[PDB]
Amino acid sequence: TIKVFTTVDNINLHTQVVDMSMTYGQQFGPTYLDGADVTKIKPHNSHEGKTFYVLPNDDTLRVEAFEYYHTTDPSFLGRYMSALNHTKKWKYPQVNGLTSIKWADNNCYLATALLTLQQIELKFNPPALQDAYYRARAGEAANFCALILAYCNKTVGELGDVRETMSYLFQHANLDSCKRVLNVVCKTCGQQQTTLKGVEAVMYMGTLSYEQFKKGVQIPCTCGQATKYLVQQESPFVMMSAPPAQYELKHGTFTCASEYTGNYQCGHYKHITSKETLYCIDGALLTKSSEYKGPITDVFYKENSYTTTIK
Ligand SMILES: Cc1ccc(OC[C@@H]2CCCN2C)cc1C(=O)N[C@H](C)c1cc(-c2cnn(C)c2)nc2ccccc12
Ligand SMILES: [Cl-]
Ligand SMILES: [Cl-]
Ligand SMILES: [Cl-]
Ligand SMILES: [Cl-]
Ligand SMILES: [Cl-]
Ligand SMILES: [Zn+2]
Ligand SMILES: [Zn+2]
Ligand SMILES: [Zn+2]
Ligand SMILES: [Zn+2]
Ligand SMILES: [Zn+2]
Repeated sequence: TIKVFTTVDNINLHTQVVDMSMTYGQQFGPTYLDGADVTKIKPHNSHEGKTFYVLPNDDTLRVEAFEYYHTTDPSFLGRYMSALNHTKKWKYPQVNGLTSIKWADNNCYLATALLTLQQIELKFNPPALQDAYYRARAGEAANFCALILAYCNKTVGELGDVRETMSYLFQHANLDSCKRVLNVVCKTCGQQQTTLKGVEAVMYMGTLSYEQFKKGVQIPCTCGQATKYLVQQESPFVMMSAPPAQYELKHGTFTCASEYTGNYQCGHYKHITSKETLYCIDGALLTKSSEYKGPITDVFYKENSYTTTIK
């Protein structure tokens, strides 16, 4: 008979006494140790005092599980623990003062998202996400990467899109303050104004240039081709996306960007960031140049309060 600690958040620890003849799953339900499914294993003696994650099976654990993760999905813990088993074996080197990921298990898109998050202002709503976000900025990003996979319903090895991953993550962040007022002008229908809030205020799909979005873009009207342009923008950042195309990035005009080379889904991501010069982060590899032209699909810009001067 050894004594262990059960938890769902690694904050509120619940003390439990176990028998070494019954498997952990027989006594606690699905039980994990550092991501490893210990349901069908029996209590060994090094397990004394260690803390185990358990699937919630009473109301106290169910409430604590939501407080930390903001989900009642019973599959979340297993998908989280399954991803953590891999991500804690990845390497997280510091590259140009940023935490990256050494290439493994098709994690190129995760590294790009991880690098981008360290350069934009964002507060996550689930304490689980915010706490691991902090530890990731400090170099320990294994837990943060596993959570990203779980929250995106993706598995280790699956092929991932950075824009899609950021969008999922943005929906779990406090972007209530973010506002985007747009104006569409049609030669016949007229002129109409719509205001966006939250995730749609900080993302646009169609062009990489924030300036071009300010000047206006050609979009079809409900009558059949108008023009939409940005009127007001109140967000700490914006994300501009377009299907991969050749694009020139100039030092000091953007924060960071996603480079995508190769076939749809089968390709590989690289990360470009603007510092004193242009830097390219490819997992553990770093290169720098003063100019850059290449296939870009996301560009991130800084923002605070913008109001247009078009009459
Ligand atoms: C790497 C990757 C993983 C997954 C993925 O999809 C997953 C699907 C998609 C829908 C929901 N999910 C389950 C996509 C890509 C991808 O290769 N992503 C790269 C940037 C990519 C994006 C787009 C695109 C996005 N929106 N639109 C209008 C066009 N077109 C591309 C054309 C050629 C080459 C790359 C393109
Ligand atoms: Cl409940
Ligand atoms: Cl209940
Ligand atoms: Cl959620
Ligand atoms: Cl890769
Ligand atoms: Cl979701
Ligand atoms: Zn309840
Ligand atoms: Zn792995
Ligand atoms: Zn969710
Ligand atoms: Zn019209
Ligand atoms: Zn890849």
